[PDB]
Amino acid sequence: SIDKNFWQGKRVFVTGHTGFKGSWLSLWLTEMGAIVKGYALDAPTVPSLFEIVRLNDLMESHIGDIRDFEKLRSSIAEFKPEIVFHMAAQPLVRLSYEQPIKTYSTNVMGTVHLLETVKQVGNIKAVVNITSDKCYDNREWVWGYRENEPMGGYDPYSNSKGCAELVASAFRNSFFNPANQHGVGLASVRAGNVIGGGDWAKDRLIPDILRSFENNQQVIIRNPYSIRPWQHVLEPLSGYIVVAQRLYTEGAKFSEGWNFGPRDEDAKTVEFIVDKMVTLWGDASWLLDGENHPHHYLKLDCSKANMQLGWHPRWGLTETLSRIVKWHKAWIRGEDMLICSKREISDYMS
Amino acid sequence: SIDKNFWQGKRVFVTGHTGFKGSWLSLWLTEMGAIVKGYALDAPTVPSLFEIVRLNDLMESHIGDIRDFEKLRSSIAEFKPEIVFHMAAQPLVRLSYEQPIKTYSTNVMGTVHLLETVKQVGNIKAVVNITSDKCYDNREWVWGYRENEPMGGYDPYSNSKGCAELVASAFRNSFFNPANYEQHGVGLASVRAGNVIGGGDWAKDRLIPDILRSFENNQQVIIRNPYSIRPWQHVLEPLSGYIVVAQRLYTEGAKFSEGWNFGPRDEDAKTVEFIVDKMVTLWGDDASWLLDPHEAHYLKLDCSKANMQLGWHPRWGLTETLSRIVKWHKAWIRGEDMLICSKREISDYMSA
Amino acid sequence: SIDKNFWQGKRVFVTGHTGFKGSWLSLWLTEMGAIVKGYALDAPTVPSLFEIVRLNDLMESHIGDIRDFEKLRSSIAEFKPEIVFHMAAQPLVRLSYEQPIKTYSTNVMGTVHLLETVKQVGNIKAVVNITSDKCYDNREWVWGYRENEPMGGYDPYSNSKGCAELVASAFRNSFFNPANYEQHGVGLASVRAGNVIGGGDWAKDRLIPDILRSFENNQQVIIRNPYSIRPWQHVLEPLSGYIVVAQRLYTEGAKFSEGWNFGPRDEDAKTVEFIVDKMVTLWGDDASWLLDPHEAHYLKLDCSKANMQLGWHPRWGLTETLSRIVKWHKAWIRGEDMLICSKREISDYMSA
Amino acid sequence: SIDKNFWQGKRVFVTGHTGFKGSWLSLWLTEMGAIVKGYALDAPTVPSLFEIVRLNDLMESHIGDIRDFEKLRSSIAEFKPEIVFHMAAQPLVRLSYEQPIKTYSTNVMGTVHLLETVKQVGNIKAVVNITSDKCYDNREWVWGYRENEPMGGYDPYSNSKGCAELVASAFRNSFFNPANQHGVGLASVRAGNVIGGGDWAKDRLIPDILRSFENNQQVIIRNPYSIRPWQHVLEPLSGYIVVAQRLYTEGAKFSEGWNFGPRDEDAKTVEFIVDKMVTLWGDASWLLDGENHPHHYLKLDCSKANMQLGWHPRWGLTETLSRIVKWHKAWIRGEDMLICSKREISDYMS
Ligand SMILES: Nc1ncnc2c1ncn2[C@@H]1O[C@H](COP(=O)(O)OP(=O)(O)OC[C@H]2O[C@@H](O)[C@H](O)[C@@H]2O)[C@@H](O)[C@H]1O
Ligand SMILES: Nc1ncnc2c1ncn2[C@@H]1O[C@H](COP(=O)(O)OP(=O)(O)OC[C@H]2O[C@@H](O)[C@H](O)[C@@H]2O)[C@@H](O)[C@H]1O
Ligand SMILES: Nc1ncnc2c1ncn2[C@@H]1O[C@H](COP(=O)(O)OP(=O)(O)OC[C@H]2O[C@@H](O)[C@H](O)[C@@H]2O)[C@@H](O)[C@H]1O
Ligand SMILES: Nc1ncnc2c1ncn2[C@@H]1O[C@H](COP(=O)(O)OP(=O)(O)OC[C@H]2O[C@@H](O)[C@H](O)[C@@H]2O)[C@@H](O)[C@H]1O
Ligand SMILES: Nc1ccn([C@@H]2O[C@H](COP(=O)(O)OP(=O)(O)O[C@H]3OC[C@@H](O)[C@H](O)[C@H]3O)[C@@H](O)[C@H]2O)c(=O)n1
Ligand SMILES: Nc1ccn([C@@H]2O[C@H](COP(=O)(O)OP(=O)(O)O[C@H]3OC[C@@H](O)[C@H](O)[C@H]3O)[C@@H](O)[C@H]2O)c(=O)n1
Repeated sequence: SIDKNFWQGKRVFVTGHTGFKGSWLSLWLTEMGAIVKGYALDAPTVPSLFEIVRLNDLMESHIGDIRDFEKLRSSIAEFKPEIVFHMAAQPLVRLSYEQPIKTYSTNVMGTVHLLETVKQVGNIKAVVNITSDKCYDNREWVWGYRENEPMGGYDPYSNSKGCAELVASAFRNSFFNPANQHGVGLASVRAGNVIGGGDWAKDRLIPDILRSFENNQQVIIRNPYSIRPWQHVLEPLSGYIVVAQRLYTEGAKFSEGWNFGPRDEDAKTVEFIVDKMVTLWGDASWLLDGENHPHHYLKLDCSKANMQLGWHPRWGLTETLSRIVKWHKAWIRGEDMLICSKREISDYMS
Repeated sequence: SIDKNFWQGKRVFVTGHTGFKGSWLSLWLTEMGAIVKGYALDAPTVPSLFEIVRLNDLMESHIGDIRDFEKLRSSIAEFKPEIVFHMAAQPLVRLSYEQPIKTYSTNVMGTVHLLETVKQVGNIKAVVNITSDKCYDNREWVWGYRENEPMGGYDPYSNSKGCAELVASAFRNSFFNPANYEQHGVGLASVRAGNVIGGGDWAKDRLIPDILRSFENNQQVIIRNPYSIRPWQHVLEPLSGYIVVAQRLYTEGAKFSEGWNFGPRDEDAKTVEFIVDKMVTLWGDDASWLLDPHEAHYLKLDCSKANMQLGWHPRWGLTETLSRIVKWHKAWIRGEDMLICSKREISDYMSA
Repeated sequence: SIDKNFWQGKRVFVTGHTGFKGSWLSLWLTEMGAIVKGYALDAPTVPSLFEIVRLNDLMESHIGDIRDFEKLRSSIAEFKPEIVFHMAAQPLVRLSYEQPIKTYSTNVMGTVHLLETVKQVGNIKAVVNITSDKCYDNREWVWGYRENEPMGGYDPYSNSKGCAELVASAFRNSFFNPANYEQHGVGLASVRAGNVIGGGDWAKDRLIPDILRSFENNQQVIIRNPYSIRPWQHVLEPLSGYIVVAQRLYTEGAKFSEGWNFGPRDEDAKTVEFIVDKMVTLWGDDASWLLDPHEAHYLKLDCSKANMQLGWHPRWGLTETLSRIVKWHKAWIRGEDMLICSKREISDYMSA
Repeated sequence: SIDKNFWQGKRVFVTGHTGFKGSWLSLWLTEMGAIVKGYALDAPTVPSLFEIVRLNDLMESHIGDIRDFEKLRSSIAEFKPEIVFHMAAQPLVRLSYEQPIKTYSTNVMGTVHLLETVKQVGNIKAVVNITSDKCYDNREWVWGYRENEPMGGYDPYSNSKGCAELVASAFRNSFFNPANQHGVGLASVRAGNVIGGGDWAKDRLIPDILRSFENNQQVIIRNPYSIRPWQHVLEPLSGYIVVAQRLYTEGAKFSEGWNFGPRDEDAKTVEFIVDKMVTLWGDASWLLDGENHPHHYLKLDCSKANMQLGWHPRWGLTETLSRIVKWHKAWIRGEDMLICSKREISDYMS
């Protein structure tokens, strides 16, 4: 499914390469022989996987704002990629509330900017627009969303993603009609609850837990019974890649929306998770706070990807966790993270 | 019904007051005793109703860009309105195809700005967000859309309205939540009108203006899609709907803080051809038309919610409406007093 | 439009011809020159229009049960009709609650029988399956249902129609497939009408009959649900729709072999109260009403498909309709010649 | 999830007990201590699991037609069950075409008959109405149906099931409103592609294959690439039981529709299946015919059951198959099938 030779030598432009996912993706792709260029603001964190693995060496990197159409246009045109991965985004919900303007301009205008650039420039066979599992109108039900369902979003962040999804659709219809020449294939990819090593995001369950353990402090669990479709970073990333390959060779036929996610079977509680974590950590412990600990959850239906891309996730919760834990320790102990990160990909690739 | 007394003295801020809808609204509103402050770019066209009726002299007209947050916020801040009508937009289809970015920035970020501005300023009781009949994902089918259907849009303009709809519901949810109404005091409604036609519209590529211009200049009008259908309606119709909701939001914010369609009666949802044929007839004196980028074929709106829930109904019929547009255009032509004609239409409507 | 010439000489088999709808249909049909054979149980009520207009003497009326397959099949077989209207049913709500089994057997198996009979007999060109406006899952909302919405039904009657709808589409799919049209030659449509009201209906618990009976006997009519809404329409309205489709199915079976709603214009979908108030007025002479098992509150039908696709539109308004029912009832009362009055209404409608 | 003690001593009335599923269910339930009564026509086949395991000994059995309301009413009233499983049905699609009247009267009128009886009689806490995965309006898509989707069915059999589903709904609304006393809890259960030992149905993939092998003849595979949500007979049956328990103790809250099915992950091709079969058989072989062998499939979304009943399937395709094969051999060799059948349940129960 993931063809190395395919990647070998491809001029790939990725927006938002300095962040978590962008860095894992850029790595992989370079690991594979692709000629990458990144366009983003400086690493969103400290530490930052981007830096930790010294990616500016392995790839061309442009620091810039998605909101500068011209600069953005320029940067791409100079490059002439053939493949584009769009991931620059203001990703926090929390923030989304304080900074709605920022969220929207970044998330919606940036998307518009990007597709319009791709449009004006020309010579792009494949664009993979990264949105979110939150783009969907939230019915607060037990069911996993299908790609044909309505967009929305309750908070600014989620809502911004539903808009980005509308944008990609209109761009596709207006400018890259599959039904017709331009040679541009455009897919919007949806996924969430992404976990792995290199995630220095603040107020994130995994990161937290790890910081906690690392600093020997015990963890306060706010809601033990909460369930999420937790998935290793590489899982969705593989979907994106494959999708990119398909868009490339097959075009139009895959120019559409696509959900990436774990098996329902693989859904664990926060409590379960922290427990495993603990065990996994060794050294590690946690506590239940005084808030309300309530007993449905947002999920995606992956039938279309399984079925039409033959895509399937590879690691089970436990494995992923351990791999997460192991990668953290390595880091902490001063191991070469580029290498370990590399093996991580390698392993997933088997 | 519209309440002239409710309007008296009200501080009303209207974005996009320089346009077709804006001008008619501002005129209506000032005529009712309201204190209106507009914020838009210079008149979209020439001629322009704004200019034609000298509205600038009957209101506080401020020239500015919706994309300039800071400037927008200030404008609002200094006036402290109690009511707001957000109508500024790049409202054209074919153009949106040519200028995608300006369309989205204007329509989308402009809405965000306006709503963020409303949030920061405070003491605003009612917010009426004007979107479009094009916000709905178009299934190209025989049925009028319901408020509960999915947002979308094929072209950048349609799609930008779809996004504007999403934006308002997220602001509503996160910041003007009916739950915490007492905490914010904000009523916010998204209003979706049909295809407004009336005397005083110079917009490019629109049907009636197109028609009026050709007729005027003893030329035949060029028809691109004779069998398309739109929810045709006198410009004053949805305006009445907008006004009514503002009234209701003023006192029962929580309750009417949602989406509303304002369109004609189903029988008024005719084809392009029908209109042009009628218009030819209405004009007379040689009038003729002639047959010639993705546009929707069918577009209808189901208005049972406003009918039942707001108890709002349309006043004029398509034919009556066409007749009135003609009369208006000609009067203008003969150099009649348009402010006076325009005032007359509002009054007649109020009587209808 | 209805085609009197198309009708002439046609062998038409009508199940449930003894009823209200049936009688009006049979009358219409024979009046057009058609050769009608009915198959139903004895008149549903007394009085009965069937009896009142002596239809039995103007057609081949056969008394039989839809649940008796063999008997039904035979009846059809011996007549070899070219057209079929399936209207036999236990059509009442409250009753269905009391008699669930008879309701389902009649409505469901009766449809199966009829369709299986049509299959075995052959040479039938058009089949018009009358279901009900109650076939749709009722979401209790402001919107008229579209042909493409889900079937359901809360009570046994509603639900039996939902099942009757499913049955016809499965027969269509499996046995009268548009694909193999040339192989079977069968056109089959499911028609969903509104709430028919007209002179000549004695059905139990129905509104207008209820009203007419009380008025008649200088008593007040007892109203159970004043604010409910139904798609009120003169009985001749949907009939026209049924007739029109049969015409079309006759020659373009494949093409019109689907579901169709036949209802009034949206403005005619008023409440119970409105009707009774109007009726009081129409009747006069002391007329009054008085306020008093699960029934739907709101029920409307979206008819854009028939409007656009069959080009069918309703002729009379609710008020006109109410007026005509009154006139009819009274004439009857004074001992006027009902066949003649009834013939007159059909003619007037044909003129409308 | 399946409580033995619960079952112990329950007066349970099952319609369609002589057939495949009815016999497995009746067994289990008796295995568990329930006092069962069956109401059905004579065994639909030869051999017949019903006979093979000598069920008339283990349970009360009434031979009768579902279409005789009175008799049916009588039979239940005499019994006073507290739990009712409704499974009498004309189950063949093939037949459904030749015998539409039969199918409908049986499938729809029988259902009406049954619910009305339950109604008139009284004293039934739980009714489990067995429909089919085919009750749904078939959208010919990749997605698994949700319980809230529209009913229909293309052929008479499928369509008959969509009607039965409408019937149960109306009965529930009209007569057993959850929202209100009567103490009747009514669930409609949907499932299909049910496989296992004891299935003597003609023109059924598994049965066939087994007959074939058994008679040393080689098998002709019409469509190798076809995919179905194949599941061991006991899988759905467990759902039914549990559902029954819930309806019983909790009532109304579970008075609704429910889908039972396998994990998507567990979807195999006919070819795959026959291969495994072969291997599994030993002795065994097959051939591809001359028809068209084409490359979406009807499936159900089981989120509601997983989530709200905590229900999950237990055996994987392979296992099920083997168990199928093993049970067949046992039979053939003259082993006591009641016993083996018994162990089958026992095993599933672990
Ligand atoms: N205005 C901007 N211009 C350019 N790049 C930007 C801008 N704002 C943010 N970015 C870049 O976007 C990335 C954000 O990365 P993270 O905070 O690590 O978030 P990540 O988990 O990578 O999220 C990427 C985005 O796509 C979805 O996968 C995800 O949910 C999120 O919304 C970084 O490359 C960051 O510099
Ligand atoms: N960036 C901008 N900043 C401020 N005002 C703007 C901007 N872009 C457009 N406007 C203002 O928007 C108005 C547009 O008016 P018209 O072109 O006449 O369009 P109209 O038919 O009045 O549309 C009014 C409103 O109703 C909706 O149907 C339509 O989308 C628009 O939102 C004018 O006052 C114009 O200056
Ligand atoms: N088992 C039966 N066998 C044969 N005919 C039957 C049977 N049950 C009822 N009928 C016939 O059905 C007809 C019912 O007529 P009405 O009670 O007057 O009802 P009407 O208002 O005419 O309904 C006609 C049709 O339109 C639908 O709205 C309604 O459900 C029915 O299908 C009568 O001719 C009656 O004898
Ligand atoms: N008219 C009838 N009256 C009574 N019982 C009947 C009647 N017709 C069929 N049955 C009984 O129904 C059962 C049919 O069993 P099978 O042919 O083995 O089919 P099975 O796989 O058990 O299917 C049961 C039914 O429910 C669903 O699970 C399934 O898809 C099928 O429609 C037997 O008990 C049979 O005697
Ligand atoms: N010469 C011409 C002109 C027009 N036409 C056809 O008439 C119809 C109406 O088009 P317009 O008047 O431009 O209105 P729009 O419906 O695009 O959007 C309008 O109504 C909805 C609002 O939201 C939007 O802002 C406003 O521009 C279309 O099918 C168009 O192709 C034709 O066939 N020949
Ligand atoms: N005294 C009375 C009588 C009636 N009503 C109300 O008037 C409405 C109309 O009821 P009915 O005339 O009985 O018509 P139905 O709509 O039940 O079905 C009818 O129309 C649809 C057809 O399919 C069906 O066969 C036919 O019976 C209901 O809300 C009823 O409760 C009231 O408030 N007081």
